[PDB]
Amino acid sequence: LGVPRIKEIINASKVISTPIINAVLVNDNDERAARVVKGRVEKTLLSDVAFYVQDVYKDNLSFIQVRIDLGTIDKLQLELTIEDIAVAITRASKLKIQASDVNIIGKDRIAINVFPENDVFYRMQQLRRALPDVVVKGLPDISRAVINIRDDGKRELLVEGYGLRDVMCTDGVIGSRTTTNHVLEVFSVLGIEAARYSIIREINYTMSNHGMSVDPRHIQLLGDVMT
Amino acid sequence: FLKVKGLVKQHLDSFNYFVDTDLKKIIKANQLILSDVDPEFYLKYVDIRVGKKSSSSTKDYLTPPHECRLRDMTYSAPIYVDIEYTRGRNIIMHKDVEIGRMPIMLRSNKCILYDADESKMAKLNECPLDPGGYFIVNGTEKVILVQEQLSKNRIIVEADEKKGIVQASVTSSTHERKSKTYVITKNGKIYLKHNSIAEEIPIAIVLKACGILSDLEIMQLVCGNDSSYQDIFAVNLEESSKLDIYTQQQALEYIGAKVKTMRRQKLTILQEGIEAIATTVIAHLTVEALDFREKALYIAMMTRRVVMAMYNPKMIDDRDYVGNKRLELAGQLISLLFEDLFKKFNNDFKLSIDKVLKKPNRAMEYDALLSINVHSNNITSGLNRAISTGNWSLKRFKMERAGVTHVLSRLSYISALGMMTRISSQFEKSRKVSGPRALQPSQFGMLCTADTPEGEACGLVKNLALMTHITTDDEEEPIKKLCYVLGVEDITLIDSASLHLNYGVYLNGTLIGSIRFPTKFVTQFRHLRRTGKVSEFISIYSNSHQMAVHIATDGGRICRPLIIVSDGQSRVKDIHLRKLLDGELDFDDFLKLGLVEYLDVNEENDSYIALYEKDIVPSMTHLEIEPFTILGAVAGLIPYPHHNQSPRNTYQCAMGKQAIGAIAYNQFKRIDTLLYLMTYPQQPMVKTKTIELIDYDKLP
Amino acid sequence: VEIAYHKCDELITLFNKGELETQPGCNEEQTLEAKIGGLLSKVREEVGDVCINELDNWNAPLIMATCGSKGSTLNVSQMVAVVGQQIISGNRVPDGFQDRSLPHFPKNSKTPQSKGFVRNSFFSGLSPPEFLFHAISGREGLVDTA
Amino acid sequence: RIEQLFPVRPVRVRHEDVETVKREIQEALSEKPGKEAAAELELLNADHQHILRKLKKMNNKPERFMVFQLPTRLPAFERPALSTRELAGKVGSIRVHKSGKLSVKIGNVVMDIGKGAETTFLQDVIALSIADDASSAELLGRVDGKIVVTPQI
Amino acid sequence: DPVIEEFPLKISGEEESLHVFQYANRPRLVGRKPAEHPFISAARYKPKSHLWEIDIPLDEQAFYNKDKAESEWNGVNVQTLKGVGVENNGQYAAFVKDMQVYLVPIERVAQLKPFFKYIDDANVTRKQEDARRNPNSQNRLTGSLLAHKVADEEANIELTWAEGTFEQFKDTIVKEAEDKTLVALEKQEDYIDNLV
Amino acid sequence: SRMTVGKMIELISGKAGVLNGTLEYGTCFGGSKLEDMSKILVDQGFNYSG
Amino acid sequence: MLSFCPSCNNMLLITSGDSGVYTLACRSCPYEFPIEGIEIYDRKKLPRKEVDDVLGGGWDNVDQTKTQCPNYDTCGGESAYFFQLQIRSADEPMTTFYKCVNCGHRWKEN
RNA sequence: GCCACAGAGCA
DNA sequence: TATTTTTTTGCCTTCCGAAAATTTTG
DNA sequence: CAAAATTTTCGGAAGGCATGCTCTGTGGC
Ligand SMILES: [Zn+2]
Ligand SMILES: [Zn+2]
Repeated sequence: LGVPRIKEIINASKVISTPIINAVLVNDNDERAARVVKGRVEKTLLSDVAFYVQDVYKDNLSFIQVRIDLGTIDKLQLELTIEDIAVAITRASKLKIQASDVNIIGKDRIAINVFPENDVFYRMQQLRRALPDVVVKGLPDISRAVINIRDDGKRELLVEGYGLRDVMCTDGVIGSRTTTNHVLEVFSVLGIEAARYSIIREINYTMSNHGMSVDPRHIQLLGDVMT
Repeated sequence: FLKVKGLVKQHLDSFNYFVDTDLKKIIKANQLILSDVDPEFYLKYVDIRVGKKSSSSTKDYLTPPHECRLRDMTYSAPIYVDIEYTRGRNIIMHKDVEIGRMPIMLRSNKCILYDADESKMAKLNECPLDPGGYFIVNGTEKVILVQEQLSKNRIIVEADEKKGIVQASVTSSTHERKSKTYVITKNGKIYLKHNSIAEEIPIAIVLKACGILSDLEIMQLVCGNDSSYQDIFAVNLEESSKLDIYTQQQALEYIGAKVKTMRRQKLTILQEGIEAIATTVIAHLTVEALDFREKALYIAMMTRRVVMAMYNPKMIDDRDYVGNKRLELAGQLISLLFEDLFKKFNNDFKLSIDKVLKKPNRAMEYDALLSINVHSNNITSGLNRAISTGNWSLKRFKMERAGVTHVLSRLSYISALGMMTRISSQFEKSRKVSGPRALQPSQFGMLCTADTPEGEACGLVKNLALMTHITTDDEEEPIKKLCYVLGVEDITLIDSASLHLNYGVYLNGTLIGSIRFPTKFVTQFRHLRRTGKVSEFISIYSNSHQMAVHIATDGGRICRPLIIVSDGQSRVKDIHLRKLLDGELDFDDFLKLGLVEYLDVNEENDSYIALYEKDIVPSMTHLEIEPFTILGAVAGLIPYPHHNQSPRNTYQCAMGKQAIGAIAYNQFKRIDTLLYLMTYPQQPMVKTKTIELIDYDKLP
Repeated sequence: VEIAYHKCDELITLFNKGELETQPGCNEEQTLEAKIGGLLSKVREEVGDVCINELDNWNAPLIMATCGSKGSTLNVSQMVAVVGQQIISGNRVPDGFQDRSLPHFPKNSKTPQSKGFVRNSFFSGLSPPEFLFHAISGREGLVDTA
Repeated sequence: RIEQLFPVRPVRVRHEDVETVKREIQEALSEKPGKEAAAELELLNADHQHILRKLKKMNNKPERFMVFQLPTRLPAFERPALSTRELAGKVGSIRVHKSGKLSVKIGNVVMDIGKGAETTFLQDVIALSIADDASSAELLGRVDGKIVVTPQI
Repeated sequence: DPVIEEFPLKISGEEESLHVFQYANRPRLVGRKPAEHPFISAARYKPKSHLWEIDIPLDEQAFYNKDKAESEWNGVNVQTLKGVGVENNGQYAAFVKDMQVYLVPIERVAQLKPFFKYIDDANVTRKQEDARRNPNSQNRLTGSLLAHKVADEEANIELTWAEGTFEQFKDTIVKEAEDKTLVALEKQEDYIDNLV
Repeated sequence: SRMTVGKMIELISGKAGVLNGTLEYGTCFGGSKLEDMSKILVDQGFNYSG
Repeated sequence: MLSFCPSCNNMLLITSGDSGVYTLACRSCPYEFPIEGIEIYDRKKLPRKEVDDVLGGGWDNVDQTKTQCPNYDTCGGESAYFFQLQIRSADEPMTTFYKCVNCGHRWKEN
């Protein structure tokens, strides 16, 4: 807040420091429902769901074997299955992998085969290093999510990230009451009048936190001139 | 302490060390001039002196400083050098050869005002209360301000969280050569970059060009037994396989294929790579044989620090830490300037000699000294302008500093006293908060907590404390032999696998070896320091996080005396104090008996200092001599400053230098460009000990 | 101040043992810092409130604070009673040295007097570590103004 | 014997236990037959016992060597003064006390003794004779451990 | 504080020129027992450059890869270790005879590390055969360059490797050391006065 | 608003020093205590608070 | 894979070769390790931290129901604890959680 | 006189 | 002539191969 | 259908920019 906030509002800053999306939950009086909804928006890396990742070489075949934990999935209540992790691994474009290579062994094992003078070993090591950093669930731009219990006792899910549309499209979140302090995100999702309201509200909040007592008509003029 | 070490005498000590000792080192760096025309010709400098002929019994006559002030002259003493040169068919040596004039600093050992009584000062029209420490150039009195720099010959690790990259930089500084080397992280990979090398070299290749030829040894040096460090560093081992570099010669080829260094002699690419590894990658570490163990270990521990920084960002080095910073005084800066001036003089002299010897008629060597004078003034002016203009532009070292020297302020006695002991910060464009402008807790007792101006220079320029000492360089080879005799394993006979299983020893930032018992080694070294077998300014401190013991010997370190506490009792008793007050037992002999000792910031880190004698617990290691040392000379004028607010103390540190009052005892014999004097000055009722120690009550 | 110090020491030894429960959005270090700051702010406010109600009428700082001409209740509470916690960059005093703020405190010390609590009033005079911490806060204010 | 030709796997310890395992590793790198001040005293006593045992176990066994690290300037001995390379004959003693500690007395000065760094690599002592007729390099044995003799202060 | 037993410490062998090798690759202990010593075939030593080169024949029956060696490395079957002898002061190699500790000064310590001269030979042969198909006063070297040049120009000295000679060395060291007995000069404080 | 109690202590110390005839000390973390100067002022017939 | 050659302590790389079978080959010295019939694997055990059971404690003092657990082949328990929860939009049915009292294996129906 | 440099004043 | 250091930090758009993706031919 | 031309995306380098006024002194062509 303060002068840096005014600076990053009055210019069309694509990336701001600490953006917050304040989702209003449909079930606002249940810790279990709130944390289940958090499990839908908070990103969960493959490192958080897998017991181990290993490189296995055989007589003529080489593959990455990943063994995941269904117990942690059930304890955190992620609506996630094995094929979800398979398609999430396939969708990773930086990994350079395809659905023809990913195979399911048992109920917990995922095998990623690598096929071909020494490129097989380099690709194998690169894939092993980059695999436990893929996102199998959650939004790709959300850093973290916290359930906040307000003074009224109702619970709001406030997150750090840039996916307003994906948060307000997520089940369990009322999309008609979800707001963001970032203004170009609101402009991209909702339109130009919502961006104007976001400018006015954010500038007014920044001024009122320091108690400077600026008349809101000047803020409205600035918001209209910007948009 | 202020009778011997003082608060102004850092400038005096630095200038005395430069004139008496450092000039000989600069001469020995560049002693030989050889003509390309004639192989037999050589001219060598074997000794250098300032203001004193070897034949003369006494110092030569110099104009008094007041006469130089009035006549707009320069207060200087001639530079005499002993030159042995080949003439004709025989070598002839000439003493007392004048090659310039060094502008001497007032009240140094080369000055007329040295250890002179008040009657002599009245005869020479100089005030006895003048602090000294300035140069009279063209009548203007100029002061070389102290400079903050990052610590030389040390590894500084920094990280950019918003950019994701980390880097360990070393600023190698030696009288032979100066350079800067970086070990950076890009794309999860570790590279080594230098100004001479055109492109970044992978760390496995540069480690293979040194004595190491196996990847397991590289991993054991960089990582050791930690699985996380191995997982982070295993990427760089594959680059030696990808580029098909597997021998020392191949790595030297790869390094020397992309070096931008241009040399007089044509060099083989393998030889060029050897030269780049030996004398360009790390300048302060040089090799004279086929062994590359010290260079390899230095680069390996740089990479280890980078890996530790990548594992967690909290293992980076604080750039604002006072222990990570060194103070350049007048002596070091004049040495660095005179190195460039003497190199230019030698090059011009060699060019003139080569020009004359191209003529075949001059069979005789024509007494080549007869041609010094046309170039000799090129030194003198090159000194004077560099103090007069204040611009320090040295293209050899890529230095473009501006504002080193300042005109000596004569608005008050305290203004002149306080402009000396000002420290100029390195980064003068930093507009961010909690950077160089923040008051670090590390400067407690080292730098003033209240003396800083308000405005665009707030927090950058700062002042020294009352009781501080700035270290001068000491010899490291006796300390190296003392390390070897005390039980430190040599670096050339230890395992690379078990290097990190025991504490390492670092002499001036260079890994000298490994020690089995670090605490006993530290205790024995401290005992030798307190007894007097080594210099009192050698700093020993053990860092458990790095698993190292560090021995600092070089200059530029800020120090502070403290009373030693052993077994929960202060080592200074009442008998010592009454002997000190009686007249004997001066501060040097407190140092010799081991009652007090000098601690720098890094040694203060491994210490537990008690402010008062009533607060001593038996875990204490040191006792404060006196607390108000944490306030400087100007901040000492403030009465009861601990009952005030800090901004008011800062504002009055600013406004004390603008007070109109008496200037000096010869203020009516002086002709200055602007002088404000008070008709009826009075000393304050509410004094301070600092006022009495700096003699502010004599000239209020 | 003794009650606050004893409670802070209880939380410190609880954190050192490892059974200190965390805040909903914070880890152990952050919740310890938040709780210690809360107790120190509470004792500051309580000592100030005891101080202000005790000053007699025709007290010049009290009159000037009541008028609003110059000063406030906080400045009077600082001059007559505890100065309070020094806040640097939103936190307490950072560790300038290794795992501690000053060499005059033990290693890994998180006691209130070792991290920027000025117990003394401006009338009673500040101790050298409190002097340094107050200087840090004032220097930060001047740097921001500049 | 072919097991030595298996691929070498480096020793790996987790970061949380890298400081605790060192006590086990230092003992495991040798053949099996103030808090810091107390820990170093205990380690010094253990090293003294190990040095005494190793000195006893290498009595008259051929091809056995052990490296002393002595001060580079030994105390002066008057000529039959003497250089640091010219010392010959008996120069001192290694003395064992009842507590188990060992002390090396050279001339008139007493020095402490330690086990030094632990080496995992192989060391062998080579005698070199450079002659025009026949130059021979001879193997005398291998080095079993190091001990360091340090002046006490 | 009283001493229960003392062991005499003697110094001998001022002309032995004793060297100590350090195999950076060969481990000392395998499992729990000392490892078998490698078999040394050839030894080379440049005197003034102190470059030690030791050839060890590696097993060809198991894990050899005949094809690559016979194709691009001229069928190499020996691994060579190269090192440089560093003058280390204060090092003595000791043995025990009748519970008496005999010391012999160690001249240099060599860090023998793997050398791949066949790779360099193949590379320089390839460069020559690719450059000769279609091509397209000066002794100012000082320091490391001069050392490298004089090491490259230097002719290696072939040494006759031998084993089982510890008996004669022990006999001459004990014979030289046992006769003489030296008595002390310096005081305890005088040693702490200079180079403790 | 500026909280310069040191100025007040300086005034009292100067008053007591002039009346007693000795220059006073305002050294940091010490100096002349306020109680002694108040006692001097009381003994000289002035108010203890200046 | 992090393995080093025993002959020279240099990094071992896996080569396909002419035969098409992978070998641990060393590119410095003539050394190979065949792996036919031998499975070489390097395991990176990822750190597992403690997670709170987000549904735990919600089956205490609640009504029971007669619903067969999905693992009918292993057991035939019928009585199971059940409760309701809203984790979706208000216009779609409230979801139902069930825990078998004999075999565990908690499941959500709809 | 032109040009940079250096310091200083007020929030 | 040719050894050879940095001395603020953050943000922003335009350009431009390189690479990924998609369309388009044969 | 797979080669091949075409379009879009995605990084890294390159310039541009960063409080107001005011007052002295010194140095160099
Ligand atoms: Zn190999
Ligand atoms: Zn069931």
